[PDB]
Amino acid sequence: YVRLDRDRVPTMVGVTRQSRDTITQPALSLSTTNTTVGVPLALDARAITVALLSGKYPPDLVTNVWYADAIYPMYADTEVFSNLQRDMITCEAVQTLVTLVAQISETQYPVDRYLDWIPSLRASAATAATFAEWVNTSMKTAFDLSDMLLEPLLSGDPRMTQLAIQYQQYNGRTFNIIPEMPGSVIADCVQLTAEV
Amino acid sequence: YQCHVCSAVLFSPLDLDAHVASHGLHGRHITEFISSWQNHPIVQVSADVENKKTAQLLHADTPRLVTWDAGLCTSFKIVPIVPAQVPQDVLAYTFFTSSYAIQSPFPEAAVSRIVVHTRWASNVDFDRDSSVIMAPPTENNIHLFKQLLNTETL
Amino acid sequence: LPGPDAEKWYSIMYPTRMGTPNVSKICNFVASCVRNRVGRFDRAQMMNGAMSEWVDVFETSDALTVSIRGRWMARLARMNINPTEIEWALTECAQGYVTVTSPYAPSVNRLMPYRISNAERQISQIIRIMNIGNNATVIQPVLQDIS
Amino acid sequence: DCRISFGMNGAAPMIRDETGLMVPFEGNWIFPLALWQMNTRYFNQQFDAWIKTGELRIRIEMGAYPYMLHYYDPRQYANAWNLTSAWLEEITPTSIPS
Amino acid sequence: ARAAFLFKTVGFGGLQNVPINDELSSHLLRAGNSPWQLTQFLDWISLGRGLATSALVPTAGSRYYQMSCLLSGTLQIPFRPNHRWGDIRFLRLVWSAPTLDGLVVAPPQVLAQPALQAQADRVYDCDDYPFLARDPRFKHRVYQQLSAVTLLNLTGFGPISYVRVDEDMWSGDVNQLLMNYFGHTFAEIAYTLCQASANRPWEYDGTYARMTQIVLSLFWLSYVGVIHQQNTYRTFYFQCNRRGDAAEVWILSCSLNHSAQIRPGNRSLFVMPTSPDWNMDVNLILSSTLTGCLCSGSQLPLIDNNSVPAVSRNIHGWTGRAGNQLHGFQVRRMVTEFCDRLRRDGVMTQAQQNQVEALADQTQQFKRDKLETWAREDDQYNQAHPNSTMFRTKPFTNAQWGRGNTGATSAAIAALI
Amino acid sequence: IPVERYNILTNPDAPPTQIQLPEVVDLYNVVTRYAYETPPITAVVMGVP
Amino acid sequence: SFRVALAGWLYNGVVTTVIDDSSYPKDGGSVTSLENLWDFFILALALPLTTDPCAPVKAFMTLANMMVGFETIPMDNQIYTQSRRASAFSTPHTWPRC
Amino acid sequence: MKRIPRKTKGKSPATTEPGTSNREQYKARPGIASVQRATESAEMPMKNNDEGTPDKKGNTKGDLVNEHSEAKDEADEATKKQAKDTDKSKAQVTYSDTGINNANELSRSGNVDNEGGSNQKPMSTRIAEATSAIVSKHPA
Repeated sequence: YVRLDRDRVPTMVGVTRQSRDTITQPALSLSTTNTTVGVPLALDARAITVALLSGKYPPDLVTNVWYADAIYPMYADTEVFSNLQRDMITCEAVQTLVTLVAQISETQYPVDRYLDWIPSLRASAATAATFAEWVNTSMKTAFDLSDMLLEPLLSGDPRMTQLAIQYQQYNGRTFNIIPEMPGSVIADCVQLTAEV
Repeated sequence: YQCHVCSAVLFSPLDLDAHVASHGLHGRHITEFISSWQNHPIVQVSADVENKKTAQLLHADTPRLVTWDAGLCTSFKIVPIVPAQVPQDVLAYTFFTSSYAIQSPFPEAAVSRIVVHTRWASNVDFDRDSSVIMAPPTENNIHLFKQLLNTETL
Repeated sequence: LPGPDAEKWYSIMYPTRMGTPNVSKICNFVASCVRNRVGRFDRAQMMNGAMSEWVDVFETSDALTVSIRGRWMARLARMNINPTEIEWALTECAQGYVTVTSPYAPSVNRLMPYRISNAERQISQIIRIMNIGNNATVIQPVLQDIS
Repeated sequence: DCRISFGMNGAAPMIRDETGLMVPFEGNWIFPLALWQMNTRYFNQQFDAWIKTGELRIRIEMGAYPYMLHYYDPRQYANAWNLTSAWLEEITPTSIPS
Repeated sequence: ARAAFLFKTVGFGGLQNVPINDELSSHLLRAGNSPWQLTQFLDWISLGRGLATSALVPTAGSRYYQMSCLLSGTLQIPFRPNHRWGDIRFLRLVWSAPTLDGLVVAPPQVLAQPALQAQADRVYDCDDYPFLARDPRFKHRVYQQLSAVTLLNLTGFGPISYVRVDEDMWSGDVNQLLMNYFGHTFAEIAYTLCQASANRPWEYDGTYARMTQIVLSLFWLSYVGVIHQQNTYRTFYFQCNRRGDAAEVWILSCSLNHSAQIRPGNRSLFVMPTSPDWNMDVNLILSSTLTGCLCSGSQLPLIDNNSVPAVSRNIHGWTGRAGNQLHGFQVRRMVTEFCDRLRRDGVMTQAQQNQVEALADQTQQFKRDKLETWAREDDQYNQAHPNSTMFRTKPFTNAQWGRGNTGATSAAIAALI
Repeated sequence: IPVERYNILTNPDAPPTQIQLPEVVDLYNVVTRYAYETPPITAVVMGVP
Repeated sequence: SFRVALAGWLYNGVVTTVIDDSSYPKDGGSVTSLENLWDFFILALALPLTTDPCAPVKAFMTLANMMVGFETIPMDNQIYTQSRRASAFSTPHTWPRC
Repeated sequence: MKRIPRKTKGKSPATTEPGTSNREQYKARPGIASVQRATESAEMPMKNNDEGTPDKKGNTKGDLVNEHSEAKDEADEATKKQAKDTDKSKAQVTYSDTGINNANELSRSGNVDNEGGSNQKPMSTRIAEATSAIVSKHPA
């Protein structure tokens, strides 16, 4: 949030699939097509002003009692641990997809090429999209999932290298965040299986 | 009747054993909370089951992780290919009057081979249902390799 | 093994158990084996009741599956935490309006796999951001319920 | 910041002082009323046996309070546990009786 | 493999008799009549809030010392030439069974006659008592506690711990069974291992022994400040939530791609604290108890006679002419050295170090005040009651609050890596 | 019968843990088995005066 | 709407909350009209709660539009005048030099 | 050992203690049920948006609608759902007709495939015809 410093007003958000040492098609993501930074939403001014001019507390409020009684039943139904496990699995799946799709395309990704002696063709976006969809379905089946997993990655060119995010200032400056991937046990196990 | 570890109120000694085992004391809920200023415990049970007897359902779809196997940790199995039988000097071995029949680690056959059959000798609680199954090579296994992108074959 | 017919599995699991009654290829293979490596040879000092926590056994397995499962076991073990950390987290999250406690007895066979890194959470967040795709029907419930 | 830790294999349970030391349930304690108010059920179930039979004495800081009087014949046996147990158990986060 | 089983009893603290009396001795038996159960020695607080206290047992070290005194007094009964187990009393206590199953109040006939006249600084051999000679399992389960008693009783300072560095004891699959321990605090691991040790006799070079040795070495190496998040011993280290606080919590942790280079060869040393702060922490007593459990099964190198007074010299299984000397350290200076190493390596800044030092200073002053007040109360009680002299805590002196030989021990620990 | 698959039996020098991946998959090995516990998450909530 | 504003504080990066375009005066607004003055009051107290980065410019340009014919400010462009509606200033390049 | 089903298809002495009596009388403020229902509604995760993504044999999933038309249609649908949720006829908080000229906005749909072409004809059909063009038969 910036108050009146115009040069620092942010108007763009973008998601990047390719590494920082390649030149490719400028396939910008969908979020960039908004006039604003995000999806627009309209509010009624009259309701906000009425809510500002009127408002009160109970004449018998003790904040400790109120907030104990508010927090106990809200925290008693918490789902953060399941979310953490879900995030771990999501990251594993993304890394597995990248490693396996490198093997059947021209991706500029360093992976030990073991199964090169098996005949193959050179895959375009449609073939790689089908292959990636099959991989996603298999992983969901193994871990008994039913909601979203790797779905947004299948909706374009799935021959990716690296996920990253960025945003733009008014004066052209940019901010780029690239998560530093830890290991991935599934991918290493698959590479070991290929070696055998 | 009550647990001194957590200040719960219970109605059974076997349920007392379950409760104390929840704390780690040696004698399906996933979370449980209690409060100190009134009598109102809260538990959470997965929204998978139709039973919600006063519990709170958990919508989060989280992947199965910890799973157990009680069989053999082997994925390759030995199958006989051409059968055969041959006379022998010894048939069974005797202790006093009872006889015990000889049994071999490997099949008695003319030719036998190795095939891939994941978790053929396992015993699991949860099944991940991703088996790769190979028939002996005297049969046909083409559907193994034609699975993925062969929708429009001639 | 659990269930019926455990003697068939006795024959399958331990090749050396069959003697050398006849002359054949199998008998030669059995006579080539050493006799002191069939069974269990290592158990834990810690035990519940009268059975140990972990055991090492000689069995008919294969190396590749054992390697896969060992790597998976290590991956799960790196995620373990303990209830005192649960206390600290839920006490700090509440901003000091309540306090949380979680009694427990000492053990090392307990497993509560919940620890991850920041990069994994950031990757998941980026995935969730791409999921919206300028569809307002995705975001309307979130704002409505939070309000 | 009083926190109770349970006892194991015959070791007495303990509660935390202001100094940081952890003490067992016998002595002379000083409490403010709000601490008992905000943890009513837990405190009852932990301390009532030791107040009734043990050697625990607790000073509750109240400031001003109403009171009720009960009279009895001195020549006969008299015990006041029922009245005090009722008073202790009827304490809630927002109210107290006479 | 250990083959000599000798133990030494406590000495008097200037008094005329054993520093325990009837009230203290009967107050100890909380988990039963047997002085052999672990709960008689250690207390499971289960929180990092810590600092348990009582009227008769002010600290953890108090309980450990009182148990030591009780055993030192009681065991002198069966060890007479006659070898009878319940014919005489020590402070109106009698052994209730030949296999030392528990302690009871004396029979009226025994109470009629005078008690045993105990003498201090005695060295006894387990093989002299015939039932200990006959049953190796019995000797095992008793020496588990006797060895820790000796480690306390050898010197006038805190208890002794043993640290070994060796890349040859990591062979096999020990790495996985160690990775199974991630996320547990040091207290949990130490308590569980000590409890497990008594179940059955174990091998000197087996997995249990190498596990205990690796745990001890990792704890001490991280405590001194050599091993941290950005310099790990085969990816293992211990993380402290807040150093210098009254009760610290150390948690086993894994870090990738920062493994330190370890020279080949086998080396070891003996370390101990000298300031009275050892009464107030739990980690050091847990380390000493693990060392005693390890000693009950395996033979460790001898301690040089130069480090111990003449009463503790030439003990057949514990001391010798040539051996390892004891390295004594002081707590508050070790905090500064830990912060120095961590800040020098870049994990720590200067402001965090200053915060740690403020915590350490105020903690030390608080603990010192409490210990002095308790000592004064003890002396006054002894003056009031000349027939029942006692000490709730092992005696100390003002000069022990000094810095003596701290940096030398830190350098010696750092030289292991 | 291929003695190479059964190395740790046929070789009197082979230490028990040794494996020969990726060249040769062995058919006789050492397996480690556990009995882990997995409790729920239990919490006690107390008020702040 | 009041609760939704606070909810949308958390998700600045994907959703931008603005005031409805009908909340401004109808044709242009004029300072001679009492209703338009109350419209200005309501809009001016409503605006600071949104995550729109151009709220202050719209707050200024509302009164700028309503004051046409009574006070004049210097405009640099010959295409964009004082009569450009306040809603249209929705991106940083629309901010005037005045 | 207990078998766990799959929610998803596979590939086919006096006992009495002094203080334990339950005569406490307390009502919460705020009440447990109200916050419990609100938290239950907030627990729900986001919906899966699979429009524009491949099927298991290569065909695209979605409807044959233009992308900007798709975005405007979705904004209308979300506004109607908001009006339904607050029980009003007209929504106070709206996603359409907001005063922002957002005319370049694009949304996923079934009108394009992964190589950038149109789905006027499914991919499998195109593969089938391109293959059928090269078949040969037994000699006459």
